[PDB]
Amino acid sequence: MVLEATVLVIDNSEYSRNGDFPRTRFEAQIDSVEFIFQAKRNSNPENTVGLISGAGANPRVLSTFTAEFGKILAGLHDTQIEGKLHMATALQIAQLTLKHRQNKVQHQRIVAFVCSPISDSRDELIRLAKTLKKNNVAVDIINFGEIEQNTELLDEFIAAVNNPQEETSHLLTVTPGPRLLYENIASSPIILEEGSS
Amino acid sequence: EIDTILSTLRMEADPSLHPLFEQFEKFYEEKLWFQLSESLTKFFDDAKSTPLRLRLYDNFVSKFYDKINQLSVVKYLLASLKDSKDFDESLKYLDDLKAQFQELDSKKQRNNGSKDHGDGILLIDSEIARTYLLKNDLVKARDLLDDLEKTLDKKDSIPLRITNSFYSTNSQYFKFKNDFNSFYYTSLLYLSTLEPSTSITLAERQQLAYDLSISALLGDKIYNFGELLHHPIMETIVNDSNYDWLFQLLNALTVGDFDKFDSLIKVQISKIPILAQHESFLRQKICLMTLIETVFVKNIRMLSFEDISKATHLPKDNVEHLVMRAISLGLLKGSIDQVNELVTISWVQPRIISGDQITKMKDRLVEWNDQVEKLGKKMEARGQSIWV
Repeated sequence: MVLEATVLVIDNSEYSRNGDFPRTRFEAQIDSVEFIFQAKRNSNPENTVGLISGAGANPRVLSTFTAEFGKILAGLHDTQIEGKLHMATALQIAQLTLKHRQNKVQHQRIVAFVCSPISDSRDELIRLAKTLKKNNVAVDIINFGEIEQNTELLDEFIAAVNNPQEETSHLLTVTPGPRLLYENIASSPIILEEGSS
Repeated sequence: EIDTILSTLRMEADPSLHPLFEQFEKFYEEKLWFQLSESLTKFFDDAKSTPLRLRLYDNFVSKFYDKINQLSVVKYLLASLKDSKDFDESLKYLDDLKAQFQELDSKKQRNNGSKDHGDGILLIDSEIARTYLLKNDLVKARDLLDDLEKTLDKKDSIPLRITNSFYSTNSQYFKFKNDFNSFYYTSLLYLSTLEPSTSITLAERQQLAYDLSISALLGDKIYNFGELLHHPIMETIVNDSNYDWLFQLLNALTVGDFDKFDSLIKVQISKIPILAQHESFLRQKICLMTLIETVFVKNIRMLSFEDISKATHLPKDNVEHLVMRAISLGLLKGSIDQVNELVTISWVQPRIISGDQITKMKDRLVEWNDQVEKLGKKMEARGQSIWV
């Protein structure tokens, strides 16, 4: 919707050279960032985007909240590929970034790309899910990692967050065949979202 | 296209390597090329010196260079050419593959914009140095080794994998001149920083275990003997016939029993001539060890030539010749008194510290602790009034 500050988490892994999305899954997620930034922007021009990575043994803040697409971009360049995204730490980093905003009116949202079958515990991330919704933070888990076979740990996570709250958690599973990531993300709800109070 | 060639190699392969072969077909199609990296490693472990390997990699190398990890592709090639016995084959293959990489990175590094290909140049280059050491060209190899080293230093971080390849060129060079001490030190550097990953066999480890022990016995200043027994290389290789008596020598050196070392070496010196041509050294080596070690374990730092005579089983003439060698080597520094029949030692070299040694030093700290406390009790009591 509108009036919403979004940390997008881009997944960085050794599964991001895959040909399951052309040319590789890393470069597809690059385009994906740009489209979501502009969408939010043209609904209302007070919205901001932060960007964090998974590369590293621990994720890292590359950019805090800015209204510049181009600052977000210098980061993606700077960042590697060789780390692994651990959701538990990535979430916790996104929340701290969320306690710094252009205006404090703005809601709290996480968008998380997944290119890594989750290797974190289920149980660890149930505790964290209950941590988010107190603050009014919802997490949209764009899943395209567990289409390489892995059971849906995520069903539990999206559900725990979900409650009366006008920021809503969403589960989008992307088509395994080649068909361009960003397109599919862009055509699914990200501004055509609704509340759930 | 490639689907056909994988299939002809497969038919020719052993049914041992068949289930592993299959995975290459499936993964390529599904385009899940991380599980592709896992399958190649798995395949290569038990088929290192099969001729299907080199043929198979040729197919894959031409197709991907940046659709699987740069680190992963080059290390496959290095293990291959070690096992390749035609060295000419090795030198050629390497130069063409490196060039490709050099051209590749002008365009690819920026397009992907998160992937570097200049880490690959080094991985290759280390092997080019190794290949000359196979054709026995020392000059050519030395030139590449000074350059490899300066590059290493320029980066502000190194992968394990690069510095491993660097210690490998180094090791083979030093053992050709037949320099013992230089070899030993290098090998320690290589062993520690090594990958968990097995792409090194039991054979290699055991060969290095045999060289490192030769080096320490036939050395002249290596008292890091205990380090081999408290480091996996030599501790777990004990079980073959060779590595019972070899292990023991090293155990003998530490405790300083001259009888045990002597007895075992007489039997074994015939069989292995590397020990046999350095015999003067080998026999004196244990004598040097006991001489430095007596000083350490005593509080004071002076020994009679009578004590030394007993401990090494040497006459009084040869006790003096032994201290003079030892100093020359740089184990001990001090003074020699022939007219008081003392050696007054003034510095002893550091060495590693084991459990026993820990307690020895601990005890001496206890006395000096007391001396500080009570001397400080006397100073409190005088000019108790004046402390303004």
